[PDB]
Amino acid sequence: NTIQQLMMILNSASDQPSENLISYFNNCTVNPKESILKRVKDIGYIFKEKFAKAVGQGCVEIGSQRYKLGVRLYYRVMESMLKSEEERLSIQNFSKLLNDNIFHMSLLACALEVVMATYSRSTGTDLSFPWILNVLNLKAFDFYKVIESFIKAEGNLTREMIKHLERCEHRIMESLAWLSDSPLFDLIKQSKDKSTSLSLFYKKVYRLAYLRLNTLCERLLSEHPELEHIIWTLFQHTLQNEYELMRDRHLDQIMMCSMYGICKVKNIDLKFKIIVTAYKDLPHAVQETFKRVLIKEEEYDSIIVFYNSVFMQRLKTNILQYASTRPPTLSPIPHI
Amino acid sequence: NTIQQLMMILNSASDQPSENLISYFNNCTVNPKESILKRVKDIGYIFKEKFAKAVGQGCVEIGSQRYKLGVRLYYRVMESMLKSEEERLSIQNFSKLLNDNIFHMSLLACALEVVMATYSRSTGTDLSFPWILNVLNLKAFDFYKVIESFIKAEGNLTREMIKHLERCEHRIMESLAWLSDSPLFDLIKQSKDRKSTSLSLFYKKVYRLAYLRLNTLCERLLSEHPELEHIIWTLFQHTLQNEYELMRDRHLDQIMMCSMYGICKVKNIDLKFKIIVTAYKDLPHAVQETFKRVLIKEEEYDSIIVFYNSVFMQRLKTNILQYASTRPPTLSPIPHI
Amino acid sequence: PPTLHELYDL
Amino acid sequence: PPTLHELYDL
Amino acid sequence: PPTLHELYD
Repeated sequence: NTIQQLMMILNSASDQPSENLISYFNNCTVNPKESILKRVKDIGYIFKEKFAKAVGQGCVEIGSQRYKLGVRLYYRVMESMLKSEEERLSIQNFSKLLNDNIFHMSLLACALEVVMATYSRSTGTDLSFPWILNVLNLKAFDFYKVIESFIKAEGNLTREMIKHLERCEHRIMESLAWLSDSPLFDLIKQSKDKSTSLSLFYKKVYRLAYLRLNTLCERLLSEHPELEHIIWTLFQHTLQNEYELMRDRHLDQIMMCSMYGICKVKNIDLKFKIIVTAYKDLPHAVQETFKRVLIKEEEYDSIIVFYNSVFMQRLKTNILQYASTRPPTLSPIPHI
Repeated sequence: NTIQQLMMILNSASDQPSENLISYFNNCTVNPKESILKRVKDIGYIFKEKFAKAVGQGCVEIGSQRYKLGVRLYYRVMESMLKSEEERLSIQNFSKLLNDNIFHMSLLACALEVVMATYSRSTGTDLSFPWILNVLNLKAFDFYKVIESFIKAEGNLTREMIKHLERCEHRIMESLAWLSDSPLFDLIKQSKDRKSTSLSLFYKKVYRLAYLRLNTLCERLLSEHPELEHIIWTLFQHTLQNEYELMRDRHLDQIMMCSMYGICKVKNIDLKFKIIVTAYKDLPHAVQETFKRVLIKEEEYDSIIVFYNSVFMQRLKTNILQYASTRPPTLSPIPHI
Repeated sequence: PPTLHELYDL
Repeated sequence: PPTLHELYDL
Repeated sequence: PPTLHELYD
């Protein structure tokens, strides 16, 4: 499928919910129809004004039209998702979901992302992710929740559109979901003091983390095959139990520090310069990820300063356990 | 307290959160600061455009300044409320609350209500409650949650402002919270299917209002049958608690009058609906539509007698027969104050 | 007047 | 994908 | 190891 095919579909589509959608709304314990219609209208105000600020004051009506295409995609996918959910569970139990402002904002943001990214490929100014999050005052972690389901729900997405949304998901998983403003930390706290969404998120993070670790270990540690499982064990425990280390930081920073730490206690010579040089070969790796790492307050410095001052501060005794007579029980490898 | 005193305070107030407020934000597990600032800016877009739609295209800047005054009151009250919460609990545990979009929208709407109602007294188009609910896409039940706390938090409100917000609260409790779009029904369902401190608080407020209104009508109508009030209250209370779907898109007072009418029928006491209805109109804020136009089925409306016979009784026939039984149900406690 | 924790089921 | 019920702790 | 610290960079 092609850009033109999807865009034809959207240009032909209705601005209002279908009768099927309205049926779903009317079957809810709390009727969400008016909230949903008003939310679409209100966000229209905000979107078109922020679009004109970004692109030029003469572009308000272009922004309006692009918003309308986004809304049409949002209604299509919403109906598809609801149909799927009803089929899978054999019941409609949609009131809590459909009255959730955050579900609607995430779904609309994802629809708008597909539209913004498609226009931003062609032309001036790049309105691709994460621009839409700031426009909508939406957190990355919330946007994340709809991506896989959105992809499944819109069979007319191009391979390029799907790849883009997958790239967005990865950026959320690796850093955006771990910013200090992320609902993720309240969800962790709720569980640590329980959440199916927390479990699903962590499962996805583990798979991404492990795959990236594996690539680095296959390049750097070919001679020492036993190391990968041990590094994975430090890495996984750190993500699970020392999650505050991820706050305002990046998955790959924890990855490289875990690699360095284990090799260090295993008496294996692997300086950061070597890890870092191999790291910048990873598919989407940027140098800033090891050159600019949060230390304490507003203070940023290299990954080495982070390792020496924060990472080891917190984990020195945990790392030493791996070389002791009783090493910690090794973490299972995430499958797939 | 005077209008001018409050408005002077707001005109001198900062547009931004205070250092104290920012400290509360920074102490949260999830930092709410950027959400809070952006929400204020975004809702400003929506507000000033809907204000101009309501009052005239030349009034955008006036709408903008009135919005600013509301935001200033919002920050004032938010800081007061948080200081109070911290004092009462001896701890800051504010992350879930401060990252709740609905808390902020309710608090902002209440601040804007004070502003809109104050300007709408004087000059004109009336932008008093419930106008702000529609502007903000906010449900009545959510707005309700902040009212009492707001009043406590702003010592510079006039008696008139306080009375107006209390009237808003009563309107929410009697009908707006029971509309089919109201989150109330999901809260009830959650509790019935499985707990909610907010649900309990709301019901205890509704019970007081319901009882006080019932007590008035009973004093006037059933003074020579004094035992009936407690029995009618029992039906009324059990209906609100266990047959809450009767309230959906209906009015607390319709359930009240039908409870009175039904118990009298089963206890073989006259009391025509004409008599009930004529006394009803003497209640402080009572309106005739409340008994003339009552939802029956779908979107068919008819008189309160038609509602009693085709809907109320249909649901409660078996329950009422128990009140003329040899072993009636235990009578519901009278609400405190 | 109830706590905000009560009002928001926290 | 997971159900929407799972994704929203419903 | 004598130290877990990275003495480089």
